[PDB]
Amino acid sequence: DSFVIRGDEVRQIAPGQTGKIADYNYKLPDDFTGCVIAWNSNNLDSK
Amino acid sequence: ASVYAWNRKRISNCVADYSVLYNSASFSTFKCYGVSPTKLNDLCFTNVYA
Repeated sequence: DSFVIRGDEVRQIAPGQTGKIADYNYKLPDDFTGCVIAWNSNNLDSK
Repeated sequence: ASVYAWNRKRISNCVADYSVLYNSASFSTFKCYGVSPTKLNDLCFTNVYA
């Protein structure tokens, strides 16, 4: 699953976590098997 | 206040909309202990002290 986000919200992308992006538009299952991988993209995605 | 002389505000006889606090992106931490911040609207207290 590929998407861009504000660096503050990386914390919410986990099984059982909460807040607007996890509540609305990207929800993980509580029994998730997987990896969450993220990096700063201020050099690419900012203008 | 200064941490040597912190101020305590009693909160009582009122309705507490805790999601207005928890959703505020300005807060660098919101660590809760004997309660989870999502549950606070379902739950209530004799007093709260800030």
